[PDB]
Amino acid sequence: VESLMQALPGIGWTAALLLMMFYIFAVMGTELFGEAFPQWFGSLGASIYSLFQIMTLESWSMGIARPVMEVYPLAWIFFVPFILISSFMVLNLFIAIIVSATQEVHESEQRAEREANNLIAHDERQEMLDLMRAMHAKIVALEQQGK
Amino acid sequence: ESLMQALPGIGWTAALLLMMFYIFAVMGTELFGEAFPQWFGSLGASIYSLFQIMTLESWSMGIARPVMEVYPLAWIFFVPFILISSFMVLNLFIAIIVSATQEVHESEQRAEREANNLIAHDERQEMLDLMRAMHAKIVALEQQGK
Amino acid sequence: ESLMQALPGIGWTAALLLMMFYIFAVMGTELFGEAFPQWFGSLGASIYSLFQIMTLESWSMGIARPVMEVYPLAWIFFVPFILISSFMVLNLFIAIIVSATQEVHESEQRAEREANNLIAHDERQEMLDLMRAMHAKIVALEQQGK
Amino acid sequence: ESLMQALPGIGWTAALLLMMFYIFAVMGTELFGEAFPQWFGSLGASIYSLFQIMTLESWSMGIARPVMEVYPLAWIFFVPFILISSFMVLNLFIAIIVSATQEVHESEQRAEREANNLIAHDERQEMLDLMRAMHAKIVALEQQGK
Ligand code: NA
Ligand code: NA
Repeated sequence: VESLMQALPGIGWTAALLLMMFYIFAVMGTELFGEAFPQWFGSLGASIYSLFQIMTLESWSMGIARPVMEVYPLAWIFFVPFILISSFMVLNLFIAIIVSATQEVHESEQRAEREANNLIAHDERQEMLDLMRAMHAKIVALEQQGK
Repeated sequence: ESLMQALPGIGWTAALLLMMFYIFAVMGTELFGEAFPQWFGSLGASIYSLFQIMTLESWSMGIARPVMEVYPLAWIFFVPFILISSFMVLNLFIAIIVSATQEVHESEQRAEREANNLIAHDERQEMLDLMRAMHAKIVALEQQGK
Repeated sequence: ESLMQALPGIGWTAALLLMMFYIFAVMGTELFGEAFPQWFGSLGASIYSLFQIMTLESWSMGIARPVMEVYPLAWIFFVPFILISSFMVLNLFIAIIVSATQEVHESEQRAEREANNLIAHDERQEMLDLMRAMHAKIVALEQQGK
Repeated sequence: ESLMQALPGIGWTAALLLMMFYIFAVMGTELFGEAFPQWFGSLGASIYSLFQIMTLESWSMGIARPVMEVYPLAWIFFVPFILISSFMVLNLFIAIIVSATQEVHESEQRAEREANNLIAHDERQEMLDLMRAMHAKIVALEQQGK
């Protein structure tokens, strides 16, 4: 039902641009490293997969990053921004759903507080107006004693 | 001027959708074109076999299955492609659905807020007339008193 | 801060627009460069012939039509390119149109809600003064009575 | 959770920004690398000379000028790159500026609407008390009369 259904196009934009990050960092990983590391970055497919392993922490004790870091000492300029942008995108997938849910609640409490105020007003006026008519009657009955 | 508001988002989905065919074709050419020159041998052939997969013209002469049966792990590419590229086309229709119903909700938002302002304006006007009529009869009550 | 609100969306359209020239140039080079080295032979030449197509400098010397005649099915590329890349440039102007009129609607939204709050505050103040004046005359009625 | 709203848009700008370096590097390698292997000869070298151009470390040892000065028409690439990639970084700061001031406007939106509801509640309550006191003195004015 359309409160999460609204937020889906933004979810896709993040998901789409996330896959774009693997593609360009794989094309770029193949250039920079594949020469010296054919096993990991020698092909475009191998690059996609070693990047995917880096993100899923399956290179945490066998650590694909660290051997390449030791050979090229400046290669964090690629392994750091990749890990940052591709983690920040996956975060924006969960954030977008968190926002979508709490955005809906805020918008429902927005009415139930504005209808309460309209109700209290409609009833406070109705109380006053009845109190009026009753007084207008007793005034007429005061002006009949006078005739 | 309620649908025209939603068009830039439509384009972002449409643009990123074509980006998916491009990268999955470049990637399809690498992974498979060696063993399947007919289907993935060129970048153009890859773009077209991917397009055939999406339009279900590979459902009995299914391009996916033979490649699946040579490389057993190739669903890691045919599955995410079919998912992302279907989810984008879905977001094209969703964006128009939202744009339409978003407008209706925003029109019912006034017609309910003007009704409330009207009922208030009229409930006060009813009270205020009933006041003046009372104030007159009170003055007429203080004139017998003189 | 009303057109400043809309700039990130402007960039997304502008960014994805340049992405369209890139992928259609990489595709244009594949499909055609073999038979048309002058126009699509390099990635740069492809970018530029696509740019000429959009700016109507191939109206009478018409880069599209010779390639259309050689490959009869090549509209499947020249049509979607011209569509998406025109629709993106349209979304650049639409986004500014929306940004401007969105601001006006949001300013008229207050000046109508303050008018209503004003009329209420003054209609109550009129009633309430009319009350006190009556309450006084009634007390003066009840002093005749003592 | 007010800056937390705005992060997905921040990423879209950041993501599309890196997309600009990628395509302009692939394109820079084509156009120039033949004549400038040191700067644009590889995809990595292109990405880095573009990054140097943006960070103004090419401002007395300016990579752009020599290439401008071999290919006279090469501003058609160095200008749009510098524009789009500066406009994206601007949209990173704009998005945070909007996110902050958007929150303040939405908090002042209540504190002004609760003040109005309060003043109404209290202006009615003042009127209503002044009513009851006046209904009482009228009853006492009709007991005089019995
Ligand atoms: Na590419
Ligand atoms: Na390339």
